Amino acid sequence: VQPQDTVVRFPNITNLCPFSEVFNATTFASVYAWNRKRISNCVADYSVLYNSTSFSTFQCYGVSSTKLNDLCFTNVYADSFVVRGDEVRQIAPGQTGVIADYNYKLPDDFTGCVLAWNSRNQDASTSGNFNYYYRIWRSEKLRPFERDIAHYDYQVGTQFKSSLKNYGFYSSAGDSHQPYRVVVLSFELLNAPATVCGPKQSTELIKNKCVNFNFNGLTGTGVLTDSNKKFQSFQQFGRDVSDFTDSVKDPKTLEVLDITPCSYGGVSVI
Amino acid sequence: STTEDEAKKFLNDFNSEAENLTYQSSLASWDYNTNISDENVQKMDEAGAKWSAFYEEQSKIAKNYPLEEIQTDIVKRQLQILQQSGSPVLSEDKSKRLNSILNAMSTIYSTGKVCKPNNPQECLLLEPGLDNIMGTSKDYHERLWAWEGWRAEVGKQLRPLYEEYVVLKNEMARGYHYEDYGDYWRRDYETEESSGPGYSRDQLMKDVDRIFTEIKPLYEHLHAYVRAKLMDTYPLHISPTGCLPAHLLGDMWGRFWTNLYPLTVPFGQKPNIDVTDEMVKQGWDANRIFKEAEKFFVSVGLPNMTEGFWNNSMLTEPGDGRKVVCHPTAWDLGKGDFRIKMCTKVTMEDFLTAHHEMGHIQYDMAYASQPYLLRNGANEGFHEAVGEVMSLSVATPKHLKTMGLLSPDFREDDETEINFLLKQALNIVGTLPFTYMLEKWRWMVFKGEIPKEEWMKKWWEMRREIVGVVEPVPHDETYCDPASLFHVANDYSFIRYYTRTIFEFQFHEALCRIAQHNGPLHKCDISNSTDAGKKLHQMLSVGKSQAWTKTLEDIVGSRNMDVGPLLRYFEPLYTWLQEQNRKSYVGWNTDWSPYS
Ligand SMILES: *[C@@H]1O[C@H](CO)[C@@H](O[C@@H]2O[C@H](CO)[C@@H](O)[C@H](O)[C@H]2NC(C)=O)[C@H](O)[C@H]1NC(C)=O
Repeated sequence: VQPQDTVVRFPNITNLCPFSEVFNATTFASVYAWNRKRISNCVADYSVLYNSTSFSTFQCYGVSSTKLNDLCFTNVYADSFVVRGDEVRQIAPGQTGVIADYNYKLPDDFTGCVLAWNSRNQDASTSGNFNYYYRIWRSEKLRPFERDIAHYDYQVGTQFKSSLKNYGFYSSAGDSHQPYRVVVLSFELLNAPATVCGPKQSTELIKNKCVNFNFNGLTGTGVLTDSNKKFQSFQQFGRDVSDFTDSVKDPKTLEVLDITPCSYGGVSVI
Repeated sequence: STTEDEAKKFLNDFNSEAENLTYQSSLASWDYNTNISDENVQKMDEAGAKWSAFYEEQSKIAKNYPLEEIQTDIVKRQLQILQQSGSPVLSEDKSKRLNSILNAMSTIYSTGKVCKPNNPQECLLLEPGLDNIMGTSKDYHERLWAWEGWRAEVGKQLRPLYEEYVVLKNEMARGYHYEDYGDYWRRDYETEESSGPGYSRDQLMKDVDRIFTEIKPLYEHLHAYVRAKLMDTYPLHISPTGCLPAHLLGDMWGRFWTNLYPLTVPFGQKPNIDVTDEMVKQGWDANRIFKEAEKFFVSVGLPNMTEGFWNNSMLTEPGDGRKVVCHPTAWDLGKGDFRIKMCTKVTMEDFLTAHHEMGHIQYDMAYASQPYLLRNGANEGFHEAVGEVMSLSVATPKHLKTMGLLSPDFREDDETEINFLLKQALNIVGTLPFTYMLEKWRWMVFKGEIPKEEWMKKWWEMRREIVGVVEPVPHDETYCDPASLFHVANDYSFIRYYTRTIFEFQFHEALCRIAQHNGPLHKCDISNSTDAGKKLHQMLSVGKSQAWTKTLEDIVGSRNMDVGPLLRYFEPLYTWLQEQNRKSYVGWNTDWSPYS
């Protein structure tokens, strides 16, 4: 039974997400004091980004870059900082090194992508821009999303040096030593009503028919029927005894719809 | 915390501040060498004083971590580099005196002049008054005047200082736990292989003597051929079965016999391979020279030059009114900044110099990943050897034929090969005995085999035996003929050129075997060979992180210095020399002298 129609539903959100205030900020923080901005209750238009060829790195794990505009998340976290050109590589799950041990970290199940671009023309001076710092050593590697903002001193041999060190960004340095602005987006999975979604428009509901449904990112094929199940305010999807999604809550009309297979029993074609 | 743990923390902090101070010192040096001014020299000195003070302070602390407790070779090699130097042992009076002795020896060499017998007011400085005479003059007595005058005014003045220099230098080396100053110089080739006994400085001496014994036949035949040509040039002054006078070697000291090519040319009718006129005709400039060098390096798979290299380098002499140092130099400032400061002109010599200097930037763009301390050629020779191999690959007539610089109608017959090989021998084979003998004399002086009462006697006996060269006039212990050379008067090692030639020809043979080149070894180009480029990049990437013996085994298949590739390169020249030396005499007598 081929789906005869497509049903796409999104919550009634009109505000555009403030991505411009992060990617175009006048000042960026250092790695040891990376700035996190919470994004919620807005429509995420990712065409402002991918279309720009400015980004040198755009690697999303757990989600597809081309399917970002079609997904919905509870919250999106925007983290921004400045590192070296040869060090942008350490911004990835499972990676170890100076960034990923004492001043930043991404978990093994990280969902989201980092965006990095060359900022020499803004953060590199002829005499050297020494307003960006990095932390060579901390006692223990850092939990993944921990921030170390303390100014403490560490011991090398018999000399007491400072944990934080100047990056030294020059305009005559190689791309491996040039400054890079890194912005990442952390996607929180659906445990509450979706607040960040794409710019797509909600479609009309079609019941009792085999159609392709897309409820806040949940894509599948089935027949939508009225459901007697009562969902909690924080519940969006229902699962049967076999851990299969059999009921979904409509984000626009706040009603519960049962999901059934389009065919029952074995079907043979002659 | 293990000693290794503390060593890693110390080395990390060291690389952080070291990259910071070095880049700034390199920036100051670049500004001064590109803009000559008292203000710039002031900045350079301040940057260098800061770097030297920091390096000394860090070297003193690095001795807190014994190399034994260290397990990782990388950390152990960094700690060895820091602990070897960075802390003088001479007393304050002795340190000041040494500095004064060194500065005086440099001043005398720079201001040294030889004034004519008839006209005391007419005088000639080494550059280029005296050097032109040795390089071009063919008047036996004029070259004798220049040679003896340079010795009398320079050696005699440096004689009392050089004696004191040896006493102070040996003392500093002993404070570094070495036998003498020569032993301290040989520490570069010392390695600690984990699979068994490695390389020692005494092994370096054994290898250089054995390699000289192996080069002696080819050098003996080249010496005989040059002696016959000089008998044609200077009659009534050369003995058919004797040594060659020192002042007739085309140079103040006869380090290179290149200037004797006009007299010793095998076939004068056949010309050279100069393409300067073709370079000028096609409107070539420095930009095209360096772009063609980049095309050559990118063909074997080496990375392209960085945009900062093209935007920050001095590839031409500035015309705005800025005085510059015109000597070619490839720069590695740090932080990925690679530049070349060179007075590029439209000539074949500048083309090959551009390839050689770009060969330096290509070895530096590989070891860059290595820590700062290990960012250096495996040994003093490996680096220069890499540049020379590049120059050899690009100078082949076939390669110039591809570029359009050489006409396709040119034919490579045997006579042209003999001329090119003889010129290469005059610049390469004619230098090995001189370098080996000079370094052996310096080693024996530092150790104590030759007392000052016998410095000139042994120097002239060793020169007659090893180099086959006799002094035109008798010299007493008031002379310091070795000190008349820049390297000896300015405290520089000299065996690096010997090892550079050996390693260069070993690399050439290895990469030519990889490039599947069939034919003479001197007609080999590694262009468009990704396998040869891959093994070369593997050789350049390690830097000083591993023993140079292993690197050599990885690239050429052998871990021992070998002159076999060098002899195979000059095999046609050796055959032609043996053909020309049937009626002549091969060898020399150490009894004949021009003044007896
Ligand atoms: C590298 O050397 C430079 C030398 O100028 C250092 O730059 C200064 O850093 C201090 C650190 O607080 C600043 O207060 C100064 O204003 C900087 N100088 C200038 C001219 O801006 C730099 O700290 C050094 N970096 C490292 C790694 O030690």
